[PDB]
Amino acid sequence: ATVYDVPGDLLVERVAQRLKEIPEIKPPEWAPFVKTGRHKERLPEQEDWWYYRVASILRRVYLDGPVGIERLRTYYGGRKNRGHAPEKFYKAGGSIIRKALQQLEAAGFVEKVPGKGRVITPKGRSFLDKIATELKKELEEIIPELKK
Amino acid sequence: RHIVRVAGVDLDGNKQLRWALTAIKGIGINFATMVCRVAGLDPFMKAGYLTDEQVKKIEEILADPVAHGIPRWAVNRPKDYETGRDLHLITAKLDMAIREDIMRLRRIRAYRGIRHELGLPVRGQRTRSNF
Amino acid sequence: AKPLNERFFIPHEIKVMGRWSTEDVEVRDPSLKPYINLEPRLLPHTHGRHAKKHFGKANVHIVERLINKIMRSGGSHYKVAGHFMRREHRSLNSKKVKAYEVVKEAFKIIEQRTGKNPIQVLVWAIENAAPREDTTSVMFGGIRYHVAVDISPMRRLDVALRNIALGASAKCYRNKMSFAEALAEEIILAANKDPKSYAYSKKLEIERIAESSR
Amino acid sequence: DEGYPAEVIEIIGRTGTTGDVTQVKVRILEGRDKGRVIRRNVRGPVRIGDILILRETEREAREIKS
Amino acid sequence: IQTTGKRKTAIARAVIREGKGRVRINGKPVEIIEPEIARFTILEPLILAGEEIWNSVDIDVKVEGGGFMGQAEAARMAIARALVEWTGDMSLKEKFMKYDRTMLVGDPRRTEPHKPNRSTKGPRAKRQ
Amino acid sequence: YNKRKPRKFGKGARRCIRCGQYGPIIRIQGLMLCRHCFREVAPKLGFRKY
Amino acid sequence: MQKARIKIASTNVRSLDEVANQIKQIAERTGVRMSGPIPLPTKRIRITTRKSPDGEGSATFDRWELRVHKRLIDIEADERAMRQIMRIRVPEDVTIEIELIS
RNA sequence: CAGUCCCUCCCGCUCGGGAGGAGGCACUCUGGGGGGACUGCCGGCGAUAAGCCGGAGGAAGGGGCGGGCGACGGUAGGUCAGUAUGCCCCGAAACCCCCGGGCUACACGCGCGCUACAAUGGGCGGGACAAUGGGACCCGACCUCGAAAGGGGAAGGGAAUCCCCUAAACCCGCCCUCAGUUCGGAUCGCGGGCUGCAACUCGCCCGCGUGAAGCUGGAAUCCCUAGUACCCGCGUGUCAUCAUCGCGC
Repeated sequence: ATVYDVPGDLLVERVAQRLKEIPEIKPPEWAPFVKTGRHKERLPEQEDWWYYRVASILRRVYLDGPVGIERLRTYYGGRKNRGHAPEKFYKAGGSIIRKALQQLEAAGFVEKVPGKGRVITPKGRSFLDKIATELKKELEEIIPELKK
Repeated sequence: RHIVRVAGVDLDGNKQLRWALTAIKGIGINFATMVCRVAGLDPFMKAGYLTDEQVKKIEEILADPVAHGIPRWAVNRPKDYETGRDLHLITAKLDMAIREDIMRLRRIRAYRGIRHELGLPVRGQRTRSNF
Repeated sequence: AKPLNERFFIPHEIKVMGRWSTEDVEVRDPSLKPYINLEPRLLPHTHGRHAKKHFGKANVHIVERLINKIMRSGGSHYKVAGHFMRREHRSLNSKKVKAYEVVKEAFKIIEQRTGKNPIQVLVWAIENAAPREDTTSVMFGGIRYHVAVDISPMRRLDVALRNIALGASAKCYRNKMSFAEALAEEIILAANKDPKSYAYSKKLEIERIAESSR
Repeated sequence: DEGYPAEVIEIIGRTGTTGDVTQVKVRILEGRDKGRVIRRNVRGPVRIGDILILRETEREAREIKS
Repeated sequence: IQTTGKRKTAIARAVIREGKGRVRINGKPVEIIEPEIARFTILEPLILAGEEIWNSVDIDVKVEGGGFMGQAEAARMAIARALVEWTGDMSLKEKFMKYDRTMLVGDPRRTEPHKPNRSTKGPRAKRQ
Repeated sequence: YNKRKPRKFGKGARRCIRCGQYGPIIRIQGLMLCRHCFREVAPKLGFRKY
Repeated sequence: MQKARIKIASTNVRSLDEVANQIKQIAERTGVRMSGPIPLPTKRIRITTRKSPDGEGSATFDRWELRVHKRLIDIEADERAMRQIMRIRVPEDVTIEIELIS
């Protein structure tokens, strides 16, 4: 099976807890002191926030193929207050996901296609779809209908 | 501990630490949770179980923020006018510093001080039908 | 997420929302039997041309109408006991999924408090909230005077549903108590002719006044 | 709730101040005056066969004039 | 067998064939689509069809344009056309037009253009 | 010393070709023309009402 | 294997139509293959301006529209075929741009 | 992967599931021509006319829907401060150029807008979704760095072919649980970033501290009738920046 056959909300958590094992990915010293986006007003509640972000980023590499810095910044961008003026849509910060991309590439799960972004290695593909097949084999028991 | 005194100002133990620190003027929620993380504690735990060692850690963090990992830019008054260092103003240390700034603006006869003396907006807001 | 896909698949045998097939529900009042829709539907959201017909509201399902009434409660002329009832914060309008979820939870709350089909409780509440008299000005030579008037059954349905929604929205307003709880409680009070249902109370008020203006 | 349902058999025509009110003819299907024809008033849209509820059978609307 | 269905600006292309019974929207299962209200309308039509034909064919539909709910409407629209084309059975067609006329008809509603004097608020929204 | 300062920006930068106004100069792919002027010349452009 | 891409822009649909008729009737006379004429999405330019010359009065606006039609024709590399395209009489309103691609 | 033999890759229970190249026009999309809807047919009303109502079928019915085009005349309405323009004034001034300030200044009355007065909420991750347009002293992917404002390079594109580009509203799993406050951000200081020669008067943004009133608002009164009203965002003119601005999606 593939990632497409499972909900993303549970899969991102599974991927985060799995990648927490490999030490290639690590929040830098400035990580706990920066909120997850310019569009965000308050700091993340949890401290696992770093490892979800990578777990999100890698997921899109499975879906959107070669995607660079700015489009990813756009996807994570969100709605923010502007005083008396109404809310507006803004873009997430750059380095937060940039260093995540470098960590993912150094881990060997992804590779770079210059001028186009970064794509996912067959190792990363096999890892993600193994997690997905684990999740689907699980989910077929609680939900029989997924066997079809 | 229904009452927990930190650096001269009381906090209620019912409130979470990230919310308890906000009772300190000169410390906000973004600072509250960030010092919660610096202390290594859960942001949401009850301040009623704040043993005094955590209080000493909090005040010593406030003594020097940069030495405890707090970035130079999370402080309220970075690059202090009198020493060129980044320190997090708080309580009277915030109050008299802003008063010094007001005196600075007044003694220079600048527009900002002119408005500060008259109770007018420093940044050129239009008051034809407002204020 | 197991409750989600559960509720997705359980009404596979043609059921309202997720549960409570409507064969059990019975319309006691003879007037609203030919005007309340009880057809078997999975999802009660047609988007159809019910507005674009003279009596397109006959074919709209009852729960769909309830969601529609919930849709539009904040900010208007009415000030119940001096309250600008207004939904500044995430108003239900243009957001049918939120009202769908809220009425889902209200159905569950009605069910477990009553231990029976919430839909029949809604039917009883509407039947017991429906007014029977109103007034209107009629003139002759310019001298107005109020005259007692009977109401068409569909208008009775409309006003009863809107009054129930009014009571729910007012109850939840400015308060700790959430909206679905307010709605379920209003339905429950209305089902048994309790005078603290805003719907049932206002029904009593309108049935008065016309009582003396005959 | 001692109401008296009755069935709309004919619409006389619009009446009342705004014309919103409709003058109708209704047959009493039950009660002490079973089968009686009554001229009555209605608020809200009406059709041929609506089961109008009556608080009383005593009230009969004044004849409309043109 | 191919089938098309338009809605608002959502357009759905569906292909159906003999198969297990799997139904895939944009390559994602019909059962794990996050909007539950949209999932209900997506799964409305085939319920009347019966589980035999549900499990006798496999259907894959790709949608684009409009919102999620417009996409669901288009998916269901194309689904009914495709399935009644496969069966060619009048009785099910009768069942559909009994439950809903748009199953084989479609909703031609489209947005009216906004007009001046507060163009943002809509064609019929004016000042005080 | 009596020459106007060249202005690359600001309202003084642009100028209606026909009537010589500094007011609303529309630049849909660069007409350099006043709003009042455009009305009298649009049909001559081949523009059409619909 | 070499082909010529030709793009014709015209504000007049009919001035485009007879020129397309000319280039297409060239094809079968020349006995050279011709892919059918591809009509690109017609480009609409919209301009809106208030009617009032001064500020007084209600708000009324005029919306002028320019529809320019674009069409593509792709033909083989036949010297006799392409020798007869520069002899085509083209109206002033129409414009022709030809690239020779492999 | 319309179907697609052919080749490659990932998973797996080897059945099957998914992605890329060839591939042909299926189908979408697009633009040229034509048909279809004409009271067309049936029933009633209408004097048997005009016409109206009802019914069927049909994507679409009773001017199909939405628009453009808006006379004879008046409003000594406004526009000569855009153009042309009679009379009259100045004509080294009332002509021209430049600098600086002002065109914002302020106890308020007042029209029209945005936000707030929070459970609906606030915060953390993930899931599905547009088109208007616009792009060459330009759109700029993409690479690198800075938490960011942004900085260095640069593919493609003068336009179905490159980019603006993602939707948001919504839901999923979780924490805060009703208070002028875990709402609200005005106001105030520091540092940093951006356009312009320069942005105190007189721009915007990034982080910290700061937290204002307001907890639904009397008289009065506006708007709307189906993709309509409400909610939500995006493009576009002015523009180097600057909108709660205007038009459109």
